[PDB]
Amino acid sequence: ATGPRYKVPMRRRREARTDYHQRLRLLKSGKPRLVARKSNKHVRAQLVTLGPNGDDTLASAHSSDLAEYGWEAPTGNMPSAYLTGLLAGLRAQEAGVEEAVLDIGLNSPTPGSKVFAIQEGAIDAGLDIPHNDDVLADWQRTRGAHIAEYDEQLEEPLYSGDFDAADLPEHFDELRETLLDGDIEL
Amino acid sequence: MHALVQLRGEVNMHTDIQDTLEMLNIHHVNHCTLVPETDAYRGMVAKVNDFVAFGEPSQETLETVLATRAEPLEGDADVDDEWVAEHTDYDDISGLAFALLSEETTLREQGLSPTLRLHPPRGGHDGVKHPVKEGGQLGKHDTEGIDDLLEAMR
Amino acid sequence: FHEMREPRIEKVVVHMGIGHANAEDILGEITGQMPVRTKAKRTVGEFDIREGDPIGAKVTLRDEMAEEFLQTALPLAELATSQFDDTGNFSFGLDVTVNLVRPGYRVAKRDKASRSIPTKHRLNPADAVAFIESTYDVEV
Amino acid sequence: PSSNGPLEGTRGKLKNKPRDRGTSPPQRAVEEFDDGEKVHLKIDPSVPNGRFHPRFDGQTGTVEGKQGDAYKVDIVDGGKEKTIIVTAAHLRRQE
Amino acid sequence: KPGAMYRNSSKPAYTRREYISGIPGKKIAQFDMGNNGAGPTYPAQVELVVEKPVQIRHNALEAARVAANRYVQNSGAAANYKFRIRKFPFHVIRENKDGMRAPFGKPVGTAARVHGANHIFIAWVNPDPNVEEAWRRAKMKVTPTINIDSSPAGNA
RNA sequence: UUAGGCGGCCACAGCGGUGGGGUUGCCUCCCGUACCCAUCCCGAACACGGAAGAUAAGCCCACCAGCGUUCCGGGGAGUACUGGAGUGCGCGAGCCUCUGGGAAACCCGGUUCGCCGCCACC
RNA sequence: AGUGCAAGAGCAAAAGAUAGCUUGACAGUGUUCUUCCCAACGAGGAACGCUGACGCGAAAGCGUGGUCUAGCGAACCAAUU
RNA sequence: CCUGUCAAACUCCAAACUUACAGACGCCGUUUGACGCGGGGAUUCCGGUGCGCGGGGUA
Ligand SMILES: [Cl-]
Ligand SMILES: [Cl-]
Ligand SMILES: [Mg+2]
Ligand SMILES: [Mg+2]
Ligand SMILES: [Mg+2]
Ligand SMILES: [Mg+2]
Ligand SMILES: [Mg+2]
Ligand SMILES: [Mg+2]
Ligand SMILES: [Mg+2]
Ligand SMILES: [Mg+2]
Ligand SMILES: [Mg+2]
Ligand code: NA
Ligand code: NA
Ligand code: NA
Ligand code: NA
Ligand code: NA
Ligand code: NA
Repeated sequence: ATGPRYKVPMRRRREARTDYHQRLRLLKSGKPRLVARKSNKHVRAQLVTLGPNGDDTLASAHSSDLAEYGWEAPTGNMPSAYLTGLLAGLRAQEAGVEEAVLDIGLNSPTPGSKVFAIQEGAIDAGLDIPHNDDVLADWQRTRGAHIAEYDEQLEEPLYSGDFDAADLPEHFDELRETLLDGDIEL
Repeated sequence: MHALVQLRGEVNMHTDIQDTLEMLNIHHVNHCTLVPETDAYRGMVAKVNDFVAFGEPSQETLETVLATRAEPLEGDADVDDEWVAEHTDYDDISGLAFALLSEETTLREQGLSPTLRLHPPRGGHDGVKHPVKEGGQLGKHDTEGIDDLLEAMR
Repeated sequence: FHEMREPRIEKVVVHMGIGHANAEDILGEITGQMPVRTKAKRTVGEFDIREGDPIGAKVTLRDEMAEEFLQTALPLAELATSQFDDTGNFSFGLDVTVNLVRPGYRVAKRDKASRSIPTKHRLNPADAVAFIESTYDVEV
Repeated sequence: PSSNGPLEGTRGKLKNKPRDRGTSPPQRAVEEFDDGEKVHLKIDPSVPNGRFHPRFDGQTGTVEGKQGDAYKVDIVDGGKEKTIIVTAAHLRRQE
Repeated sequence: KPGAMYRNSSKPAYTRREYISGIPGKKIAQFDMGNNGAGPTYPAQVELVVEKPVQIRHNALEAARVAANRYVQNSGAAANYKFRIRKFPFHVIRENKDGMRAPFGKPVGTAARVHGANHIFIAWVNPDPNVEEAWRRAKMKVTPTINIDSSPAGNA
């Protein structure tokens, strides 16, 4: 920028999207990465492998195409994340993928976070992934209990129209249950 | 195809230059060899450029020299039309000459020694301390230029 | 266009740059939340050679905590103009600084795909005076 | 030389041009080679580990097995056969 | 000491003051002479061109310059002309003043390296070339043979 | 790819600037703290929960060359330097010829305001 | 800028700073390079492994002292485990 | 802004050239056995000169 001697960062570093130091440590395993990403409204999970001209995504799942299986709830929450992880995990298994390492990009390793939920899902789908059980949420929160109880302090629906008034961690079970047998794209 | 004639001795000449002449089958002063005009061969003659005389000879001249100084891979045998015919693919010296010039074959391929051991130039040459452009006898020559040298060393 | 272009107060930093404290107490009551130590850098003649060393405190207030404070701070100040930032900030007073900016600031404060706010979208000294002046007082 | 350490006279070869300065791309530090492949040896100034003795910068050896994540490359120094322990970060496929 | 000892450019460039100390000051008084307030807005421009690469000790530079400018007072102390010596003595020179043991010499002076065909002096005059004479005297005190060259001046 | 995620090359992609775009796939800003989690003080950030509002930031799309960069034409320049050769020149420093290579600065005019891969997606 | 100390080199979501925690400055045994280009030669040094035991981290992983190149010592004898 | 100069321990640049590996031609080797391996015996470790590039030195 300033002159011939100036040093311009790698594009993905400028864009503040890729942590190259963590990337390298990740690639060390030689295993596929379970890319866990979030959006204000959605949660994505991809199983990426290394390629000659860039990464190769072998299996993925987005919180949006969750409805495609009977999801009638918001998609930016814990239960959402887990399921998206399980969905991607299953597709992953179908693709012949057996193991992977969790890549949470620029997110924080906070306990009970959604990326770990995504990791829990992928693991349950059958994917073998290096993890630590007590850094994950306590199932109930994954089910979405923390939100149901939050609506108990109602007075005004937590969900604008949406579905239900007191919400449903049960809807969660119905879905997980669904994903664990048959159905298309899995 | 160019005619190569060593005009300068081995004493004091770089070894990598002397080895090149040897890879081109010339191991003595006044010895001549025919070399295809290829990238590989071009580089070699360029490196030998200061101790040699080279250039494309005329059909006639090559014939004169082939007849006069060509030899079998082994032996005294004169390489005359009959020899050429009874030993090569061609029917006579002219046929062989043309093939060499058009770089279709080589002296070895036709059972001939790769070296035409010429005679010193009758009348003497233009000197081995300067190139042609300066009145000397070193370097690339004219077809008329080479012919004179080759004919004087017939 | 507007609504997302109109200024707002983002944190008000009240700090007492002492030279070695008991002062926190008043900051806590003047603001409403715990103060933070102020270590210093470099060794210097004001018998301030200690690198890591309490030498003052500060308090960053946000939202209501910031307004409810300025609703008494500002009144205790007169100044304006020249004493304003090139980014639409201003400090008066024990110091009390007011950082001002527009709606899309998080873009430059978050971790992922963060980015610097464009000069156009920055807050000018003038555009600042207006906002505040338009909130219980007068400029210059 | 006034000294005889490994980095003697390596001011040039172990320095980066101002623009190639900074952490290197991970792609090439994870590259995988097969036994028999020909690889060019060249230390990446930005990468600290997995290096080899600077005298070999420029060599082109033959990968022949590995040790840990490092590779074992066979080269010929002058007329002597040698084995170099080096990481992908400092290797490149020939051709 | 004779120029014979330093006029040749056969030694390495030796000018890094960060590794050399005790360098004698230069005897060259000025580099811009005449009306330096004015810019080259003159009709005629003559130059003194060195004809061989050599090393010119600051000694010779000063003597050469003085001898020329001191003479350019055929035009007067505040005359209308500007004189410029474009080279500076960057090359530090030594002398081994024990015999050939530990002979790296000690700094004794500086010199300027000039390559054949460069102009060491440039004067600017109105049609009044007394300067051509000022130079006959200047190349008199520097080692090489020289060429007095005129550039803007078709007023022959 | 009517806005996405992971990347490769790592400025041809930087710096600066103009114009355009969203009842929705969307991304954001945004709204909000019961929870998981969090600030040596602040739900600012991090984390979690969520859509009343917006396209003003970001982002995506189209474009501008003033600076920086990449490559090209013409000029500089077959100049500077240089591998090989010489009973060529020069008091010498050094130069010249033949042969094989061959630059940098700078000027003028073009180019460049990224390219490409995998996945997902009215 | 800083990174203990020459000089040169390396480093920015770090190899620097702050905080916290920790003792891998660990035992055993090797491969290789260096010492000694080429090309034989010891001590010493380094790189990279493995076996065992550990530290930290969600994890990939990192830790075979200090970002790299100086900071070193045979046989005999003694003391020590 | 304009204007005057430099670098063995400067570099936004940058040769000729030297150099690792591979293919091609050449030359060479398969009764003259190359490349290489193992063993016996040495001599040698005062060198000099020309040319090119040097560093020191008035030389
Ligand atoms: Cl994310
Ligand atoms: Cl090595
Ligand atoms: Mg015979
Ligand atoms: Mg006679
Ligand atoms: Mg004669
Ligand atoms: Mg060097
Ligand atoms: Mg807009
Ligand atoms: Mg280390
Ligand atoms: Mg003893
Ligand atoms: Mg003892
Ligand atoms: Mg060399
Ligand atoms: Na780098
Ligand atoms: Na003495
Ligand atoms: Na003279
Ligand atoms: Na403290
Ligand atoms: Na926008
Ligand atoms: Na050793």
